[PDB]
Amino acid sequence: YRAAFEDKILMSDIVILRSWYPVRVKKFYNPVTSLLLKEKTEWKGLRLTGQIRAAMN
Amino acid sequence: SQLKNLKAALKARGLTGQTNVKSYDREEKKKAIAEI
Amino acid sequence: QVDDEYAATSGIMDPRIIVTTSRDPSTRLSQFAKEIKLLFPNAVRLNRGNYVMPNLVDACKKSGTTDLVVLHEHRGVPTSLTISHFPHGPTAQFSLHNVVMRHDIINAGNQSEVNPHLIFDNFTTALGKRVVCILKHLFNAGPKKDSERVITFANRGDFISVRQHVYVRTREGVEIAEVGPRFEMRLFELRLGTLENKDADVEWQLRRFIRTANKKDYL
RNA sequence: GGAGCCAGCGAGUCUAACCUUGGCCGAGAGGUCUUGGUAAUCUUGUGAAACUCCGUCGUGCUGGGGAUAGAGCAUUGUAAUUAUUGCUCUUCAACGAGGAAUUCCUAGUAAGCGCAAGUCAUCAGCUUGCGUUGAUUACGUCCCUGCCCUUUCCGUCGCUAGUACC
Ligand SMILES: [Mg+2]
Ligand SMILES: [Mg+2]
Ligand SMILES: [Mg+2]
Ligand SMILES: [Mg+2]
Repeated sequence: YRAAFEDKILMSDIVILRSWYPVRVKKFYNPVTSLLLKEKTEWKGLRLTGQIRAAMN
Repeated sequence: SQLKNLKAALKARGLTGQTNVKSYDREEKKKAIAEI
Repeated sequence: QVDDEYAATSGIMDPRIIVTTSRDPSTRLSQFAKEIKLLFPNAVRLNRGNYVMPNLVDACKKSGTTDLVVLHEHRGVPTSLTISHFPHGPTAQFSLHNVVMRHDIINAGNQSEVNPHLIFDNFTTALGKRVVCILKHLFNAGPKKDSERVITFANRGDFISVRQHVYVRTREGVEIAEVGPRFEMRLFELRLGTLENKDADVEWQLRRFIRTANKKDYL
């Protein structure tokens, strides 16, 4: 495509187009139910990204 | 030309002339305007 | 107030205009020139085959012409309109958008060429008044009160809409019929000198890469 | 196919790699070694084209037409066997002057021919500018059409004042 600029550009330069992409909120709901568990103190839900990566190495 | 056609159309609908020379529902007249 | 360049002859000497086109004009551009001649009462169309800008302006200045109109196109689509005022400018350049020629209308008929009434609207800024003064002086002065022809330049967001209408005074209202053409002309450059003088100082120019251009108004 | 052969407007490299002469290599495209120019100084006389002379061809969709397609030789990036822009060969179509209609045009004008810059709008085989060759016909009329100007000429009903009438 053809483009016009306020001033002459050099071949080494890099042109960029700014744009915005919509993002959505994840509908995840995990209530804590410690009282229903035998131990009542080791409830575990979705793990952190770091923890997951460490587990899979 | 355009002016001659325009004047003739108005005269046909009685838009031009006199009120005093001696030789309709206002909504209906509005319909006549829109057609012109 | 009328500009200094025009103040000397403002309302004194009837404007003399030459309408022309670029080299090797297309048929549509040649057509497009024709109504511009018909638009201005005192315009004469001149075939520009091989004429030279120093030669053209010098010959025109000798003949006593007031303004020179040159037209540019792109595949038979009118694109630009430049008006240069003699003997020493100013030169105003415009871009034509959504151009609608009268040849596009079937059974259109012939124009009336009386001295037309002029309508300029929404011109408030100082630059706007300059545009009014430049355009205002292309036409003949003192139109007849019963002159049946009206030319309107309506400024809407820096885009000057141009229309040509003929009216009739009826008992309860006035009914206007447009004769054409329709085109929107935007000022994008203005110089203090003839179109030939490429080095003439630029009084004003349109900045398009400034960040506020998308919302900026000038006229 | 050879030979002759002539313009103008412009553009062009600093904390860079632009216009590029000349030499060599390459069928070409292009490659390579140098060189002048920040430019009325070098590219550049931009040795442009059309155009002229001598030759081949010969009324045959033919040596007109070059659409479509195949195979190769190179440039550009980039790491793909990706595209990109050039050249070589082959392939060789519709098209034999174009209905009804329709648009424009009066002198360096219609028309043909190339060169340069893409310098805030628009433009990318498109815009603008520059230059070369250069015509036929008309330059008279309101007869038809259309648009105006003048009667600071003639009719109808008006409006103002008055007189009476039904
Ligand atoms: Mg031509
Ligand atoms: Mg052109
Ligand atoms: Mg050309
Ligand atoms: Mg004549």
